[PDB]
Amino acid sequence: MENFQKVEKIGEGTYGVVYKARNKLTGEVVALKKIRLDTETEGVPSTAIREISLLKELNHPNIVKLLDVIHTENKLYLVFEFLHQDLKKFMDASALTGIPLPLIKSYLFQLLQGLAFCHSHRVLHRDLKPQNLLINTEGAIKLADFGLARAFGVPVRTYTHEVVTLWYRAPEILLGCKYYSTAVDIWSLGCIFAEMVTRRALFPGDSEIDQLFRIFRTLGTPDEVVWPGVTSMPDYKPSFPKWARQDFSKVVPPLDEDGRSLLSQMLHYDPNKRISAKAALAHPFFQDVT
Amino acid sequence: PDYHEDIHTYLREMEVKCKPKVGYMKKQPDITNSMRAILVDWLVEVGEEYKLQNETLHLAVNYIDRFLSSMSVLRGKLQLVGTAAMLLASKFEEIYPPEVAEFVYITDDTYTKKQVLRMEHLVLKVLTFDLAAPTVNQFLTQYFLHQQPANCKVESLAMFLGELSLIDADPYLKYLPSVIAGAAFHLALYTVTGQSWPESLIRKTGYTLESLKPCLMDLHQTYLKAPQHAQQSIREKYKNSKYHGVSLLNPPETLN
Ligand SMILES: CC[C@H](CO)Nc1nc(NCc2ccc(O)cc2)c(N=O)c(NC(C)C)n1
Ligand code: NA
Ligand code: NA
Repeated sequence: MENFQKVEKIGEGTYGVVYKARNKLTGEVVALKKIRLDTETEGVPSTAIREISLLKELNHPNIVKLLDVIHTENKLYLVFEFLHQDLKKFMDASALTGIPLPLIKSYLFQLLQGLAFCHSHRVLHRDLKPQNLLINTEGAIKLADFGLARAFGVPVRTYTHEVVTLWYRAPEILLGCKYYSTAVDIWSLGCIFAEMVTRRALFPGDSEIDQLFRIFRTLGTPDEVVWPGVTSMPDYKPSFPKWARQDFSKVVPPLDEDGRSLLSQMLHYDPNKRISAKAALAHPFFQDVT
Repeated sequence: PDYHEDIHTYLREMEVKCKPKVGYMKKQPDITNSMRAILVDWLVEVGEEYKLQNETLHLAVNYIDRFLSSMSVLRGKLQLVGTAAMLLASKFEEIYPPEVAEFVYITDDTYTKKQVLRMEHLVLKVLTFDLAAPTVNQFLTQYFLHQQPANCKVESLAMFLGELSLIDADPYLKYLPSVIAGAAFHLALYTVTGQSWPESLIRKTGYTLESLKPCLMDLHQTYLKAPQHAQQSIREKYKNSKYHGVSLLNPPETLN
């Protein structure tokens, strides 16, 4: 680590600290993810073990590139490529005028390519949100932060329940389904799609119950017809208010028919019928992507 | 469905790459297949004591064989390797991995916490953090989808047979996980229902009964001779009703 100079604190991740840094010999700009091992006394954390192992299996233009892992007796550094901006910050800087529609389509297309690849290599990301999506000056967008990720099986077993940041969390998680899978990632991308178009979070809940009710108010409270088994789910309550589905031209006003159709399929309640990353790429919405 | 085919394709590709060197034990000066078998059988019991998944056990065995493919270990350190491997596999695979102190405890203080953690670092270094390995179990659960409705006895017996293969480096290190799984599933299907390796799986995998035959010949023998094997923890495990007592069922005498 002698050869890296720290330039600035980027932030805190799923664990540890991120720095922008420069290789003092080559000039190469990187992002360093530091993990202090002595302050856990349980060894290398699972978050780190999974991020590293799964990233070495995920080489793709829309997945952030892990360059090296430097493993001291005292510390552990993941060395990644550096990208200059995250999507959350880009949305804030475009908060008035909007992100132009072709760039929103381009970014969604790229995010889906990255995600289809993850799912094709049996990886669930489980923390898709604008803060974890990184953009370079070339117009590329990349999935980042695989610390909450996990390698899944066919078919799936029960996995960790405390997953996905609240605003981006799928209804099958909130309602406590025994099984979840790739669909939870699609839900998150659907929320991100809509957030790019409207310039604000689609479902900004402050609790699990508040989150559910915001989803219900927009999409309609689900019943046995739209989602078989829903009223029997662990955290489903018969007292839940019955709201009617809002017309998608109030939910996402700037979008054409194709856009609205793709969003509705990404936010489909029944995870079995929610569109796949692969099928989403073949949606008519993308026939003119650049 | 979209990506189920792709996952299968991708795992078939990684099982070649995450294979250990077949004859590594010849090149180990102080340790043998017999000591390896003792270690794996002990890991089965650790898995039972901590109610760990079968996938975790299978991943641990992968890690151990890979490590011993490139590193010389004295016999009194072989258990330390196995402990660190089981810890790593637990972190990868489990929702609630046991803590390091519990792992020290099941070695009966043969090692310290410090030793287990330093070995964890060394195993990670030697395997270059490549822990997402295909296992027999990952192929089995896919193969099981091609019997509808699921026969829980077949599934438990197939798992049992796949687990026994972990115990004996000779001959099972020369087969790939997808092949062992295929043999295991045919054998389990045949024992319980009289059915064979289905047409749908010949299409999915590209394996015929005849390509499975050499592994199936070995696995039949291992099954027949299981009650007399020196290692017995797997047989004991699979007596429980959780696994429909399938280790008590009589192996077929011939396969035709
Ligand atoms: C806060 C942690 C996240 C990681 O999801 N932010 C982030 N931002 C990154 N860049 C956007 C950014 C750049 C400069 C800043 O001052 C702030 C954000 C970034 N660069 O690659 C990066 N790299 C990870 C792969 C470790 N991580
Ligand atoms: Na719906
Ligand atoms: Na030897």
